[PDB]
Amino acid sequence: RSSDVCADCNGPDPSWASVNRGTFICDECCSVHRSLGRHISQVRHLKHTAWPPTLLQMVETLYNNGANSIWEHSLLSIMSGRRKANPQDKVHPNKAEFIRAKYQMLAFVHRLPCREDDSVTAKDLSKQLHSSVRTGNLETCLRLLSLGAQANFFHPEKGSTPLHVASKAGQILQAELLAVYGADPGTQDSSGKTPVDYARQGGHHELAERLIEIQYELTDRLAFYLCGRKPDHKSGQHFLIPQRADAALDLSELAKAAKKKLQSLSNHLFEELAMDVYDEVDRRETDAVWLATQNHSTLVTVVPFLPVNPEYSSTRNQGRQKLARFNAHEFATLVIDILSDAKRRQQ
Amino acid sequence: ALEEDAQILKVIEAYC
Ligand SMILES: [Zn+2]
Repeated sequence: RSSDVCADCNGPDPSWASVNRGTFICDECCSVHRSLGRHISQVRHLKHTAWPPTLLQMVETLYNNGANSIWEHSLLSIMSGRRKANPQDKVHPNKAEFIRAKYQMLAFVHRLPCREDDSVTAKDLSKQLHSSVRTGNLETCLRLLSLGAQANFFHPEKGSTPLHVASKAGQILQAELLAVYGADPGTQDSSGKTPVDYARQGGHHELAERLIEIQYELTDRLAFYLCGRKPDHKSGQHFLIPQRADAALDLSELAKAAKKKLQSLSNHLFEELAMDVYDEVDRRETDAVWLATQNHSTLVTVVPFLPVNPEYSSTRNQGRQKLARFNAHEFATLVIDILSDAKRRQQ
Repeated sequence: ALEEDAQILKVIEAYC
């Protein structure tokens, strides 16, 4: 029912999804989404590539069961200065101002997400999630999370994360939603076991296979960006180091120096760098899907580098945007060295 | 954060 229309303008027949928001949107509204940055909206075209079946099932289930009502709660007190956009509204400023108010400013939500320093409310909301996830209500879970529930939260008394619970219950859409808000399939409970483990123990094998795909999402995406293939996780090899183009020539001295510098980063900083490279990959990839889906009109009429994430420093953001300066060969070199060392660091 | 971010930024500059 809800799938027929854009969540942001009511425009018919939408082509993109905002995965973290569980909404389908049209092209125009997407073009504004892409400018907000992944920390606000994570965009993916619905028909251009195959999705993991259960990731798309999750987004479409969420949107058909009141996801948009969390984000538009205030509207549902109706005033003349706060009006939802209509399909024929100009992208600038009509649709844009609305979308930024919907998702960036969180203008229409029932209650804003608690401040990060709010330990007691964060804990309460998080214990609700860690219970709620056992059942199959995705709307409650998105609601809790929007309020500031933490998906990788560790229950001090029960000894487990929401992802453990969903996994032992076979709640795969829940697992999927939680992983979007960065739940970790590799986190051990107090008894030393991963959500992957609870899945297999429960006889939920596709979910187990899916959790492992989620574990390796970052490196899988980097490998695909250069090969058009991903590791075969059922085979047991979990990485895929693409070959460099200059493979017939000896490695140059600055290339060796660059990689030395990269290996020098602590695991924590390295994983931060890889998220950055992940984001740029996702940008360069979406750029091409954009040009492949858009009509000649819309294009010949966003941003040429990663959007600013306000929760990052000006330095972090500068490095992230510096990634757009990389030419194909430079970028491929960074991606290959990040892949071969993600592997090094895990053995 | 800044001491962490500055390490990342210098790795990135090494690849460009
Ligand atoms: Zn729209």
